[PDB]
Amino acid sequence: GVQVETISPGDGRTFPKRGQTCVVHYTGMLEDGKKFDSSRDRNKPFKFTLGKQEVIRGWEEGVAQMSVGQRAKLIISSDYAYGATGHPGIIPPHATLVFDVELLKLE
Amino acid sequence: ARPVTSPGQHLLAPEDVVSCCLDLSVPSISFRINGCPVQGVFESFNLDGLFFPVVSFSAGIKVRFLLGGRHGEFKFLPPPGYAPCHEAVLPRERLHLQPIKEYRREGPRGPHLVGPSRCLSHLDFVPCPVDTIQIVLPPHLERIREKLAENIHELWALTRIEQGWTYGPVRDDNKRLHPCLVNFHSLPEPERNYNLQMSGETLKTLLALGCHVGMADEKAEDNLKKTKLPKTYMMSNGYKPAPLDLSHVRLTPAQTTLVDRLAENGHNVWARDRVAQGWSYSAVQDIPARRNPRLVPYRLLDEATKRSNRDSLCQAVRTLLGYGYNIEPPDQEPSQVDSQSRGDRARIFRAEKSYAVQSGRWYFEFEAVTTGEMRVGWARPELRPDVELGADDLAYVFNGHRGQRWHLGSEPFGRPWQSGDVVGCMIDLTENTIIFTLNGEVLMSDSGSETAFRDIEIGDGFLPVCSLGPGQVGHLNLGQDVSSLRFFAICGLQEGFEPFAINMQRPVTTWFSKSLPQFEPVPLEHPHYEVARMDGTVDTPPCLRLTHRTWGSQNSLVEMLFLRLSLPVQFHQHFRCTDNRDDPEIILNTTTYYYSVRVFAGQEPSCVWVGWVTPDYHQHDMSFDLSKVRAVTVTMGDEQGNVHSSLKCSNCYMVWGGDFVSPGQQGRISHTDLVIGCLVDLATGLMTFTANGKESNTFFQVEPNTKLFPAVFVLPTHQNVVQFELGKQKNIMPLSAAMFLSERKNPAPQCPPRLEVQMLMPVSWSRMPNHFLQVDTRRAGERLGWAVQCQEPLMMMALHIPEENR
Amino acid sequence: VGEIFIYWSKSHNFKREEQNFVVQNEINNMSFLTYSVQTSLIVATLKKMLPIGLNMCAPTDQDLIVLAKARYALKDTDEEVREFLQNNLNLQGKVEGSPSLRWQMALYRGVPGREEDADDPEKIVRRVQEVSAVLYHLDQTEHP
Amino acid sequence: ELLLQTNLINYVTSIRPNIFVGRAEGSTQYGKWYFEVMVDEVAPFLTA
Ligand SMILES: Nc1ncnc2c1ncn2[C@@H]1O[C@H](COP(=O)(O)OP(=O)(O)OP(=O)(O)O)[C@@H](O)[C@H]1O
Repeated sequence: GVQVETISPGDGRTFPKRGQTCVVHYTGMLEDGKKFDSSRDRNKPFKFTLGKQEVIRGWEEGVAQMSVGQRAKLIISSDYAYGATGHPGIIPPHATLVFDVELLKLE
Repeated sequence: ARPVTSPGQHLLAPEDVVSCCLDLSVPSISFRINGCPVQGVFESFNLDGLFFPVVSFSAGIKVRFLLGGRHGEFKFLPPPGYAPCHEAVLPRERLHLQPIKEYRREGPRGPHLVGPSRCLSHLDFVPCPVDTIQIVLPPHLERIREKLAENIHELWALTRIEQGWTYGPVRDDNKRLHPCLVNFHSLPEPERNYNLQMSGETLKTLLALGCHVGMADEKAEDNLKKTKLPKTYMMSNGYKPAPLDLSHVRLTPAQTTLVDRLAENGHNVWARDRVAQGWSYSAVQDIPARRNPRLVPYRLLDEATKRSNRDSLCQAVRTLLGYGYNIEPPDQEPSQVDSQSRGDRARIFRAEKSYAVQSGRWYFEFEAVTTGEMRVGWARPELRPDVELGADDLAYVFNGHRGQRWHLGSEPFGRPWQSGDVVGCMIDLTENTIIFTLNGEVLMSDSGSETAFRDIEIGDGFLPVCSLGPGQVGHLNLGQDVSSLRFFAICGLQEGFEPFAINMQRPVTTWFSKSLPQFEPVPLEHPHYEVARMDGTVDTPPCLRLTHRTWGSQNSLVEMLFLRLSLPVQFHQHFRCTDNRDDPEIILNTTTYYYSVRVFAGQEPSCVWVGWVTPDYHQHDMSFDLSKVRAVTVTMGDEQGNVHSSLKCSNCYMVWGGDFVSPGQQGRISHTDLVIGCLVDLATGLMTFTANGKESNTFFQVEPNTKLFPAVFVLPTHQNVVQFELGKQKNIMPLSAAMFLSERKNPAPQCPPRLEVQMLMPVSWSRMPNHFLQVDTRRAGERLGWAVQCQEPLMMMALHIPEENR
Repeated sequence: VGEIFIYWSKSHNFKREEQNFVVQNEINNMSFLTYSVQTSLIVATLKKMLPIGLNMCAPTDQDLIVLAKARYALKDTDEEVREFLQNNLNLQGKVEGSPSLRWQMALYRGVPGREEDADDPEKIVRRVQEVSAVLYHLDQTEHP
Repeated sequence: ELLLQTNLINYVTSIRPNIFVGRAEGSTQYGKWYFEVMVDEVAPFLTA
């Protein structure tokens, strides 16, 4: 499962719905605090369509649980992120992922 | 970082007001966000120092300190009993915002290098007057004592009318009228008693001081001519101050010095009495609240009050001197403060090693903004950070405080500098000489030679170097902007010296000696300590034994030694929910690991601490004991109290070897080794200890993902000090199994080459950044407070050592 | 002062008389400064005034200074050295050649008056000759 | 955990008022203190 913890409030009403393209800025860390990904390092917001199984399940649920303009911490368990296989060379097997996501806009 | 609940939680954002409350009695630190309580507190933390408000930030922020009074009006009422922070500013200071532990600053002509800052201690606010009760006044002294109590009031009253004070039936600030203004008998007896006790006390104080008073002439004392009183001088009551008058008496520099000592003791006695009654210090007086602007130890008092007290005491000292009683300032006993360790106190700044020059004629300048302990000159690339500059063969420097040239010792040379003076340092690697100029004039030794040093072996080259003592400021100009040099043209240009950084397109990078203790491998050639790696035998595990090379002999070094092992054990991310041969299943499924320390017979167990440290232990405490260990409890509760969690955090988990010394054996050097075993359960966070098999009562609980290094703190008392034994117990794994992944299931004890003993070193070389955050601090107003601003971003590429979390 | 020092170096009776006088009168040269060639007041005063002389010559003339020292070592006269400087006044050090001369010339031109001078070749052939002679004789005096 | 890791990080600095309070047996200093900080501007992601 994915746990969502607000960091900064959003608008409070506009939530993503299936088929919409969420634009986000995120920083990913392993549970022990090691950074492994960040869209701000590439200076380009990450766009993904909700409901097309493009991102991990934890992301699919957590970002849907957020509102436009909101920043939140997502804690995702292994079964929701990558499971036993992991991401070879990036994420170890059975790893819990902590993300710092910000939903910039909806399109 | 521990999440803490509050209404509408959010990362600090514009228009947020954070209220911080510190209660030193518990002790406890609590917060409020926009007036709502933050459901979490710090408590039970160390109190061996002074606390200050602090804000830390990166670029892109603008905040304001609100301290109450005229220094920022609070948006919320302080909780009952808490005092505005502005009241804590000391008498001889002015409130302002400042950086912390800065080694560098901006200045009119460029960056200023700054030495360590002298700080106060929480014990500097404890008045410590000399004992004056066992003292018994001499009979002749007692005769003047009665006169002293009342006559002092007389001079006061004359000064009080001079202040415009007139007796007030009722005291009034507008009136400037004092109820306590009247005759000594007229004055209330309890207040009068404090006056009489004080006059006797001054005589006892002198006896404690050791100055000796006996009357050369009794007749001279009998002759008194107290000054008369004018009618305007007389108080509304009509009492006239009649201080006795003594124009003839004179002082001596020792006698004046003895009167300054007398004024200190009097004030300290008064301060101790008021503290006992329950008063405290406050920048703004509050009589109903028992807060006084003068309730500090005499040392921290402002100059005006010091002068007033000294005036009163010197008047009183003179009256005794004129009576005929002889005052002889007590002999002065040599004393040394040694506030800190000199080898690690002065901050050394050197150029980066890659700039070392091996030929040519080079010149640079050093302007002394202050006039204290500062050294400047040339150093070899292998200069050490924990040795005074020029105390060994690795640096040739000039000390302008008194005038000295330092290289393998001190010799007189040159003259002392003054504020603003520029010292020019020249190295000539063709003649192998070093020259120093002061404001363009070549400094000369006593023999008249114009070279401070000569016949210098080039070796690996030389770097510009300087050393600033506590509270010193210098300006190092290496000559990138040849126009900025102030005396290069006057002396050095024609002689053919080039500014050190003449054709460098970038400023020269500098390193400084950082006084943050760090663990480093024990040097293979350390003159006093030696580590031996013992292989495991048929009955002994692998060991790392420490021996004191120069024990017993002269020049032996005996001081606290902090040792750890180079590799940590890491607790699991998730903790478990809620013959004498090993049993295979048990030993293959256990999560408990073990290691022991053997303290050899002759090594005092009372001088040994065994246990673990975290990556952030940095205490080089020469008087270490378990009470000095950093600790703090973080307590998170519900919105109506109801504590939900209470976590204790520390960086040192150890047991004292003295806890295992039998009372009978106590006081006698034992003839048996003491083996202390440490057990850690990496899946539950529990840490336990045993002493010679018996389980001890000490136990610790840590959190998941914690990193612990095996550690031993010892004050050597023998040639064989201690021995890390990396063995195992029955059904318990050795440390190698926890440290190395490939050995996770190997129960055979091991000590691979990576595992070694490291000791705590007090100073290290650290690279100064080329650029620094530009912080603007000002006073926004009497209501807005003190503004802090930082807008320009600054980033660095960090290199992280994983096992050391650094 | 440089002319007096040149006479002192050239003559040998001068050195003998100076050494005698100092030894006989027990005059401590160190007393004035704060028996030996280093202690000789004649050379000490020249070495203390030398910077004022080196200040006369612009850095571009350092090459001509080396050249003039080279002939004077060939034992030529003042008129000779002046003539060679006058003729091959085109062997002056160039600025673009090395950066060192760049900052040296920066300082020199920054100093007022120095920028206005060094514009008449007679000035150069004179100053280089004088300073080169003094440096030559200083070199011999310091050398064994 | 074996190779040295790298990353770009922000420089951080600290600022304090010259206010120092502590406790000791027989000290002349009060025990309870209070202050506030108001945040005017904060750029959450001035850098990465
Ligand atoms: N800060 C102090 N340091 C030393 N002695 C003090 C101090 N304050 C008071 N005393 C002692 O108490 C006496 C007070 O007598 P005095 O009539 O001059 O003062 P007062 O008008 O009653 O003022 P106060 O309110 O300060 O006690 C002083 O003469 C001195 O003996």
